[PDB]
Amino acid sequence: PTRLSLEAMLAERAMVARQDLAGLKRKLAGADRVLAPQSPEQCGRESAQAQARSVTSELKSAVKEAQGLEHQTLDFLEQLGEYPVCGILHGDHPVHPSGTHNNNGKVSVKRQFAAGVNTSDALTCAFRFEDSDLVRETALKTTYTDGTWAGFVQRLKMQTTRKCVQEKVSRKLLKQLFPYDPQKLVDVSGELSELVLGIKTNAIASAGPPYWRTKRDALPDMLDCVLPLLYDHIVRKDLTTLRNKHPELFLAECKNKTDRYEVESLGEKTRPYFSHPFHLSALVSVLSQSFSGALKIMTEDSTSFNAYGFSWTNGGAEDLAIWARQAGEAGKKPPRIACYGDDTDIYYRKDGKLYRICPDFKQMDGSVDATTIEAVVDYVVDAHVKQYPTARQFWEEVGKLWVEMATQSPFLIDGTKVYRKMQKDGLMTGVVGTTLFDTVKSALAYNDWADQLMFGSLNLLEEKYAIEFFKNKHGLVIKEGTWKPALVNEDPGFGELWTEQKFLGLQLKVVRRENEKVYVPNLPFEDWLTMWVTPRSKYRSKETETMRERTLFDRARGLLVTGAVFDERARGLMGAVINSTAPEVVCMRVQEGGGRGAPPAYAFLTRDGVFEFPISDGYPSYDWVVSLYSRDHPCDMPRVFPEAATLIASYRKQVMDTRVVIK
Amino acid sequence: PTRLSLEAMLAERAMVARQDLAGLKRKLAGADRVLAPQSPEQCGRESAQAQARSVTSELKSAVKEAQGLEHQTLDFLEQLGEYPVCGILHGDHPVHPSGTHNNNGKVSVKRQFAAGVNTSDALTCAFRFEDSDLVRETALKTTYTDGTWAGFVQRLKMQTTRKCVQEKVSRKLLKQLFPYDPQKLVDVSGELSELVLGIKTNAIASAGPPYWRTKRDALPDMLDCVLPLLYDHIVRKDLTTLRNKHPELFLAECKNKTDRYEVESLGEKTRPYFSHPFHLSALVSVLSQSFSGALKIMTEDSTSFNAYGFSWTNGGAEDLAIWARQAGEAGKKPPRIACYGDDTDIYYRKDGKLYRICPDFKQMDGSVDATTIEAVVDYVVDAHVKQYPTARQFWEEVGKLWVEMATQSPFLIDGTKVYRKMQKDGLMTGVVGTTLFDTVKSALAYNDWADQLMFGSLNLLEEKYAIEFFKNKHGLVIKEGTWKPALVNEDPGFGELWTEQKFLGLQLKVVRRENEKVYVPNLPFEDWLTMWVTPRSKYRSKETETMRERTLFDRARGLLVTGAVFDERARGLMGAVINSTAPEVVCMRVQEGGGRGAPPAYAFLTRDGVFEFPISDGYPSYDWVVSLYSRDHPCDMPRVFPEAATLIASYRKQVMDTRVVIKEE
Ligand SMILES: Nc1ccn([C@@H]2O[C@H](COP(=O)(O)OP(=O)(O)O)[C@@H](O)[C@H]2O)c(=O)n1
Ligand SMILES: [Mg+2]
Repeated sequence: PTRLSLEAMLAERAMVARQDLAGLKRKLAGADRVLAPQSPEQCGRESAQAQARSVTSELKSAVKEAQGLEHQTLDFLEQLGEYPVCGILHGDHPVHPSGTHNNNGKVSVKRQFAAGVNTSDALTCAFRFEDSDLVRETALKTTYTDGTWAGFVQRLKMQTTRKCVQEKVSRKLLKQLFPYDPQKLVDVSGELSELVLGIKTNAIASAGPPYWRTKRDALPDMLDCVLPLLYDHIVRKDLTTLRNKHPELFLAECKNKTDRYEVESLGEKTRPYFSHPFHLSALVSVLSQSFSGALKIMTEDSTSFNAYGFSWTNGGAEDLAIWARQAGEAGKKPPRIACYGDDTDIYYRKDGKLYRICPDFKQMDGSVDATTIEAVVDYVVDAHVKQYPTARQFWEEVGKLWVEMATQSPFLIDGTKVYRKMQKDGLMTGVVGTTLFDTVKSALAYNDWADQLMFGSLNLLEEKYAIEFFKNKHGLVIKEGTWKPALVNEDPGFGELWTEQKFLGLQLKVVRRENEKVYVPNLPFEDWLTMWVTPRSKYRSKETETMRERTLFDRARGLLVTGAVFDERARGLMGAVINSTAPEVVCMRVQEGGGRGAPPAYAFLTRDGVFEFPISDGYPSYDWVVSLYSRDHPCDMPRVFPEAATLIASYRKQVMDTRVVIK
Repeated sequence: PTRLSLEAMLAERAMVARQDLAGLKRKLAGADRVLAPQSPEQCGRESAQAQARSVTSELKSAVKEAQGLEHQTLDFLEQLGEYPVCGILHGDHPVHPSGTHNNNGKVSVKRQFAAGVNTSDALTCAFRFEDSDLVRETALKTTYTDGTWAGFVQRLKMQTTRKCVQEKVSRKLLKQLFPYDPQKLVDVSGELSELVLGIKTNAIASAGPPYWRTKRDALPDMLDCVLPLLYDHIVRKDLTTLRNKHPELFLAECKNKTDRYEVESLGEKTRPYFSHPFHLSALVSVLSQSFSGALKIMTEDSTSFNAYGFSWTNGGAEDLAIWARQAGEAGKKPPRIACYGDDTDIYYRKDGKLYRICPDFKQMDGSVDATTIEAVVDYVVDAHVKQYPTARQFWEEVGKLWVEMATQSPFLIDGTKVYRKMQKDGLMTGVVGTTLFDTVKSALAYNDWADQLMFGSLNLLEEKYAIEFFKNKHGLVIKEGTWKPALVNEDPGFGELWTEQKFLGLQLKVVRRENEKVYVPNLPFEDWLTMWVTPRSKYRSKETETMRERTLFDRARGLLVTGAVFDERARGLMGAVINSTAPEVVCMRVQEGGGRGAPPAYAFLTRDGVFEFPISDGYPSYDWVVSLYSRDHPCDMPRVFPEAATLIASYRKQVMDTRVVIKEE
């Protein structure tokens, strides 16, 4: 009665069974389970939940108090009046949706500073399986929050009013500092629709004005309607008329960044960023994503100061060490300098011994000068038009929009008043290319620093003079106490640190794989703990209990992979979270990671940023994680339930031989 | 902000959009629509539904009257007492689920003779777009129904108690009449699990006793638990113990077939068929489906009597005519005879003129003798063991089970009494291999018929003598009036028939593509209309209006492809239905046909039975359908809404050139 094969029927059956949680629960009941090493229970279920709730309650009160503080005026910004709501229609609807972001015909926004913090689930697990005092102390220092009005304005003022230093910079110099492979550059002489369709972005991010919807929601309006209109005014050299008639098409929104913040500085520090119109960001992203994909990193070309694109897995961690060891004596041979946005790793030798410095810039975007920004854009544009000269003029026009977006877009903050940064200097954080602008500004300053070493100014190795130098000569503010050269353990033993310092937020450690040294990332337990108990997620009451339980599992898998497996205490905690995850939650069909489970939040595991788990019901063993970082002696990801496939299929193959003798 | 490309974002958006009927309806609002040829509306919505309800009401009352008829006794069967409910456990549960098919510990069933018929939607369309009197009369003749107790027992008695003639048949004769390709036989000397996982069946069919669930539900119980138990007793030559301990494992169920039945004979005719245990049918299916996949058909080998596997598309229809024309003068050269189950196409020449016969066998399964059945099994088993001798003993044992299933399975009918056919003769309809057993029995009889022509008995060309011959010499009953030779139009012009007769339920017709003849299937309007107004589905209250409207759309496509597009009137009716289908229903994401829309009901378009529409939102135009039947590659299926995709995506590409000179230097 041919309709489908039994093989196919069995598969269909199994795919449907992973969606029946009641059935999974039954079928996995006595299943053999592989248990992670885990910390012992420290208190009972109710106590863990009460301790977490007490902490959350205190943080909520701290946020509410800080949110109640008056903020300073916005008088440090230029004020431009009000913008009319865009009236452009795309078929049956306006591109600016009716009855939203509209105050009597004028574009409007409202800043959200909510009282709610992150959820208690992760913190409950922490109290359940770790030291009460340490958990409590750790959890009280940081919280995931909207921040505050006062802190928002304070930080906005700092990065829009700082006195900058114009860099001395040319194509020739940027070529030396940021070599790239021209063959990897996108053919921007291709047709524009196709180029823009190739850029990647966050589907649920704001599309900005005039759309006031997510990017995936606003994507047809942008592509089908606004983009060709923008294109027509570009090529007719008539952007002025478009700007004047439809100012919302060039308007940005200045927003408070919801983030992990130190509780004690909530009233002084909330980070601003800018959200630009989708058509502008997507157009410019054609150049910016093409360039970043073509950039060499330091470990590939030792003349390069670029670490933007560096990642830890597949030898990456060890690549850093090998590259760094080539650092020479200060004043004689080149140091090793790695820039990624506002993060830097500096190596030099004094009397033969390797030293490492990992300084912080204070609010770096405030120090990014207009000359650097224009030179970066010129560098990126010229790289493409050198390789693809027939599209030179179009992309040079795009370059001008890019500079504008990075330095001078008008923006809303709260209500209808439109603002503009008083000076071209200062980078408008969140503009496309933010990372590259930061990276370049950092490298230019540090390249000059290295030049001064060779000039014989060795006192620039010392915090006092280094800080003065970066301030007076580059307008950069290095945080006092963060210029602290440390002796490098150049060939660490098993379990030993490279140094105690962080780069890209992680320490470098050596661990054992058989008799091989494997270089891996690492953190102190307290830092894993802070991340764990402050998930970047607000309390969603639409979230089922199953979803919450599955989130804990995925986040634990994520932290382990990021290197929490290499700290006993974090390993034991993530292990307890995983072991306490129900069989049906482990094995259910999940949506994130394309059915493979939510990828780790940490962004620099792989260069393309996309880490994917092999299976949604695997757990990160030490052996498996180690193999992710080695250049390789790989292995599969171990399943939590080795027999899950057949318990779920209700079928275990028995060999039945048709060739038997019966007689 | 890297997460996914705008291109992938677009695509994801558009897959979402096709599931949002409100949005599809709005976006397709004033879209350009390509219309199929249609018959014009003949009455309003309300008028159509009213007349449809009128007919439906009359059918239900006719069905209820026929179902109230007392049925004759089942004394004609052997009675075997009652069977104990199977207690075999598969892990955490019994393979025979608790509280089902269990009367005080004995296996039980209840026959369903429900009063409801098919739904009225399609009939409403018929009334909306066609002649009132003709639609009413057509729709009253036939109804989709469970049948009756009275008709069911009457047809069961006929099928189980007929005097059969034992065929004279050897492997040599079957090799002649049923050649096959030995290299196309599955390697049955491979591991059994893999063999069984390769057979194909209907996921929602009953798995039979002891499962009492659908085959997809019962599948792990069958595969993981019962099958190896069966295997083990087979190889230990110990089936007797298994049978005696667990008799539900060999029990069948005798069922009434829900089908299209003639109203006036409802009380005398309801087809029985048998539902065997899943482990049994699956095991035997390894041989049976391997063999049917290896068989040659008539048009591949002119010695072959076999049409089992013939299909109409891709030149099939013309292959039949090409094969048929080779028929020679009766008594001097061989006829052309094609058998498919109980369906037969016969050609011979008389004074050089080609003639065609298309007779009907009455209740053929009652005439299939045990000798024929054992010869077919032996033939199929031998075919495999000659090619794969290392598994000879296992499969000969399966062959014994197969014969038992085909002739002697004990079975339930209604309640707990277990029955069995008294004589071995008579085929238990629905057993795996039913079609082949039927095909071989018929072929053996027509082969003998042909020889008698060659021996000089030319009076066997006439119904009176033919009917007598098939009765007396083969135990087969040819329906009076259906043996009527017809002059074949050997090379029909455009729009002309081959003859008016049917084979596999369809006529053969020639139509024009450009200026070439293409051979196609065809029916008169009335036969299409009968099929249209009697869908093979019950009234389910679970079904939404969207689902019902879509079904109409899909069934109209199905009939067009089957050949209704080649009859102007039926074409017009299907087109009217298709054109009156709402844009959102036409364009929505559909689950059937793997997303391309429910395939046609008709089972012999392709040899594998599977036909797949290219797209779910296209319609079957004359040009597209005619290309399915010619050997030329099928042209595109035309979209109902050529701009649906760009309209749904809300995006139409514009070329924007990056190489423009913006400023003269
Ligand atoms: N009705 C439900 C309930 C839970 N879930 C699962 O809940 C999980 C969400 O938790 P997660 O750890 O992966 O990620 P986030 O919720 O932290 O973003 C997904 O894997 C979903 O498959 C679901 O998909 N549908
Ligand atoms: Mg366009």
